[PDB]
Amino acid sequence: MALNLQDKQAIVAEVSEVAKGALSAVVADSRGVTVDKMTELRKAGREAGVYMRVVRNTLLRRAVEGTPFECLKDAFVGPTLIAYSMEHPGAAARLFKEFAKANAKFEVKAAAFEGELIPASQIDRLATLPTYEEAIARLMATMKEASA
Amino acid sequence: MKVRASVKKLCRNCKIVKRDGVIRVICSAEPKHKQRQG
Amino acid sequence: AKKVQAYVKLQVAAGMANPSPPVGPALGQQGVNIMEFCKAFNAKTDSIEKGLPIPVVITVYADRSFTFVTKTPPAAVLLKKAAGIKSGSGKPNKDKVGKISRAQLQEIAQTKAADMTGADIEAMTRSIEGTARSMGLVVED
RNA sequence: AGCCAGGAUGUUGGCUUAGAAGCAGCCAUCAUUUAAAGAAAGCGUAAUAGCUCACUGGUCGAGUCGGCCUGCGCGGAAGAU
Repeated sequence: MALNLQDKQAIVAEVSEVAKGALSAVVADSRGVTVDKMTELRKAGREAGVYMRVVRNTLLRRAVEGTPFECLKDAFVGPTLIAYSMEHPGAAARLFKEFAKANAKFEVKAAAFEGELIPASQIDRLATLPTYEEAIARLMATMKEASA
Repeated sequence: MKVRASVKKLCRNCKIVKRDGVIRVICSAEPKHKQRQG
Repeated sequence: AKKVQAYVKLQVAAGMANPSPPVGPALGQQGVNIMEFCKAFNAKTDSIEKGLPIPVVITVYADRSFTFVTKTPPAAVLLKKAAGIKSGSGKPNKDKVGKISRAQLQEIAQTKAADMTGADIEAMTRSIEGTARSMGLVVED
């Protein structure tokens, strides 16, 4: 905590993510370790490189300090710890699914998937955002339905 | 007892208390430290 | 990995798993077997190399039969056998006498990239500089 | 202030020593993952080990810290009809 010209940088980046971000989840790292974040690091690297940033910010004037602009439901995701997993170019492509998997490995917690605000709902682990490009499952029945 | 004209905290654990109008050094960690003004 | 139990890292001998003075029984005695360390450790160690310090951590809880694991070499000793003078200082660190190579310090860290947080392969190297300049080792860069 | 966590890598820095792994010393007192973590402040050891402490993260939700001037008080304060 230097004075104010340091924290505001955090708010700038966080508001940039929340406003200029996408679908995202929480990850409750009460006792964060080396390897949990390392696996999260690989997972974020898969999404187009480094834009699945996950910093340890559960703090009201720090992470809750960008809520008023965008994601105006983060006061209840303001408590003890929420390492919000904000997104960026793309979509939900596999962020929730990958979390839902890596948290179920006993990785510390995600506060019961408190959730971000893409929908008008609060907590619903969905699998309805894996497939967003596939255009070849429609060319599998063309050479088997001509004879008969 | 170190019963001393001069008494003082020695370490972080040493605490100064007066009881019955007398200074004592009382130390949680070190029995040696525990003192007395006399 | 997500949970560790304990580890005693020591520089032991790849050629033969049987030192008396250096470690001998001190290598593992608190549930560790000195008989399981010459029937499996040399099993994987003919497949890379033997002769230099190869630290090992042993997985012994109370069941007497562990699962040996490997390690990675030290980076400050990497500048002794691969960089220049072995010792590094020679004298107390007051006067710069040492040196290193320019093409090296880039590939001599790619081996030990399995224990480096800096994501970029070269951001791994930048850390080496600090390791390589421990005494002020002056690269003719 | 307490109360929950961490208190990590090169590393056990090297010698001289008997052994020296923070803690016998002499001496460099650096660098790394960085929330931070002393080549180490105590204890501890055969020496490791181990135990803390430093700094730092979590709860909590008003005050809090140590200097200056001066008033009055305490101790220092034991003799013999």
